[PDB]
Amino acid sequence: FEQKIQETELKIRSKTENVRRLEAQRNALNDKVRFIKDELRLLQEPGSYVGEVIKIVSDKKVLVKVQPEGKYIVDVAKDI
Amino acid sequence: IYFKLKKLEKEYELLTLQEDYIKDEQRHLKRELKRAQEEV
Repeated sequence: FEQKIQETELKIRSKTENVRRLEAQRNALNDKVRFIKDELRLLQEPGSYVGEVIKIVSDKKVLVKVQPEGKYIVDVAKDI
Repeated sequence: IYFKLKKLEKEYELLTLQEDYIKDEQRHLKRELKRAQEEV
Protein backbone atom coordinates (compact mmCIF):
# COMPACT_ATOMS: atom_id res chain seq x y z
CA PHE A 1 0.00 0.00 0.00
CA GLU A 2 3.03 2.27 -0.01
CA GLN A 3 1.98 3.98 -3.26
CA LYS A 4 -1.43 4.71 -1.73
CA ILE A 5 0.06 8.01 -0.62
CA GLN A 6 1.05 8.72 -4.23
CA GLU A 7 -2.36 8.57 -5.89
CA THR A 8 -4.15 10.43 -3.11
CA GLU A 9 -1.85 13.45 -2.81
CA LEU A 10 -2.77 14.54 -6.33
CA LYS A 11 -6.43 13.76 -5.68
CA ILE A 12 -6.47 16.37 -2.92
CA ARG A 13 -5.18 19.53 -4.57
CA SER A 14 -6.92 18.47 -7.76
CA LYS A 15 -10.04 18.73 -5.63
CA THR A 16 -9.10 22.04 -4.03
CA GLU A 17 -8.98 23.42 -7.57
CA ASN A 18 -12.74 23.47 -7.87
CA VAL A 19 -13.43 24.62 -4.34
CA ARG A 20 -11.59 27.87 -4.92
CA ARG A 21 -13.47 27.87 -8.21
CA LEU A 22 -16.68 27.50 -6.20
CA GLU A 23 -15.69 29.96 -3.50
CA ALA A 24 -15.50 32.31 -6.47
CA GLN A 25 -18.93 31.14 -7.56
CA ARG A 26 -20.50 31.95 -4.20
CA ASN A 27 -19.03 35.34 -3.39
CA ALA A 28 -19.27 36.54 -6.97
CA LEU A 29 -22.88 35.48 -6.90
CA ASN A 30 -23.67 36.75 -3.40
CA ASP A 31 -22.87 40.34 -4.32
CA LYS A 32 -25.58 40.12 -6.98
CA VAL A 33 -28.39 39.50 -4.51
CA ARG A 34 -26.89 42.19 -2.28
CA PHE A 35 -27.54 44.94 -4.83
CA ILE A 36 -31.14 44.13 -5.71
CA LYS A 37 -31.88 43.61 -2.05
CA ASP A 38 -30.20 46.93 -1.33
CA GLU A 39 -31.89 48.69 -4.24
CA LEU A 40 -35.36 47.40 -3.45
CA ARG A 41 -34.83 48.44 0.17
CA LEU A 42 -34.83 52.09 -0.82
CA LEU A 43 -37.17 52.53 -3.71
CA GLN A 44 -39.49 52.17 -0.75
CA GLU A 45 -37.47 55.15 0.48
CA PRO A 46 -39.11 58.58 0.40
CA GLY A 47 -38.85 61.31 -2.18
CA SER A 48 -36.41 64.19 -2.16
CA TYR A 49 -37.15 67.82 -2.90
CA VAL A 50 -35.27 70.47 -4.85
CA GLY A 51 -34.53 74.08 -4.12
CA GLU A 52 -32.15 76.98 -4.37
CA VAL A 53 -30.03 79.01 -2.01
CA ILE A 54 -30.59 82.60 -1.00
CA LYS A 55 -27.67 82.99 1.41
CA ILE A 56 -26.16 81.14 4.36
CA VAL A 57 -26.94 81.60 8.02
CA SER A 58 -23.99 81.40 10.43
CA ASP A 59 -23.19 77.70 10.34
CA LYS A 60 -25.05 74.40 10.19
CA LYS A 61 -27.94 76.63 9.10
CA VAL A 62 -28.89 77.80 5.63
CA LEU A 63 -32.05 78.77 3.83
CA VAL A 64 -33.74 77.54 0.72
CA LYS A 65 -36.70 78.46 -1.38
CA VAL A 66 -38.46 75.50 -2.89
CA GLN A 67 -38.72 76.76 -6.45
CA PRO A 68 -42.55 76.54 -6.65
CA GLU A 69 -43.17 77.52 -3.04
CA GLY A 70 -41.84 79.32 0.01
CA LYS A 71 -38.87 79.31 2.32
CA TYR A 72 -37.49 76.74 4.72
CA ILE A 73 -34.47 77.22 6.93
CA VAL A 74 -32.71 73.90 7.33
CA ASP A 75 -29.72 72.13 8.75
CA VAL A 76 -27.14 70.11 6.86
CA ALA A 77 -25.50 66.71 7.07
CA LYS A 78 -22.12 65.41 8.18
CA ASP A 79 -20.35 65.66 4.86
CA ILE A 80 -21.01 69.10 3.42
CA ILE B 1 4.47 5.88 6.57
CA TYR B 2 1.61 4.44 8.63
CA PHE B 3 0.79 7.41 10.88
CA LYS B 4 1.25 10.24 8.37
CA LEU B 5 -1.21 8.84 5.86
CA LYS B 6 -3.80 8.51 8.61
CA LYS B 7 -3.75 12.31 8.68
CA LEU B 8 -4.11 12.76 4.94
CA GLU B 9 -7.29 10.70 5.05
CA LYS B 10 -8.99 12.85 7.65
CA GLU B 11 -8.13 16.20 6.09
CA TYR B 12 -9.89 14.92 2.99
CA GLU B 13 -13.00 13.91 4.93
CA LEU B 14 -12.93 17.41 6.37
CA LEU B 15 -12.81 18.89 2.88
CA THR B 16 -15.65 16.88 1.42
CA LEU B 17 -17.96 17.87 4.26
CA GLN B 18 -17.67 21.54 3.24
CA GLU B 19 -17.74 20.93 -0.51
CA ASP B 20 -21.46 20.29 -0.06
CA TYR B 21 -22.06 23.22 2.30
CA ILE B 22 -20.73 25.63 -0.30
CA LYS B 23 -22.93 23.84 -2.82
CA ASP B 24 -26.24 23.29 -1.09
CA GLU B 25 -26.37 26.86 0.15
CA GLN B 26 -26.39 27.97 -3.48
CA ARG B 27 -29.23 25.54 -4.01
CA HIS B 28 -30.77 27.17 -0.96
CA LEU B 29 -29.71 30.67 -1.93
CA LYS B 30 -31.09 30.98 -5.45
CA ARG B 31 -34.62 30.48 -4.14
CA GLU B 32 -34.16 33.95 -2.65
CA LEU B 33 -33.00 35.35 -5.99
CA LYS B 34 -36.20 35.16 -8.01
CA ARG B 35 -38.07 35.64 -4.73
CA ALA B 36 -36.45 39.09 -4.75
CA GLN B 37 -36.31 39.96 -8.45
CA GLU B 38 -39.99 39.22 -8.48
CA GLU B 39 -40.74 41.63 -5.66
CA VAL B 40 -39.03 44.27 -7.75
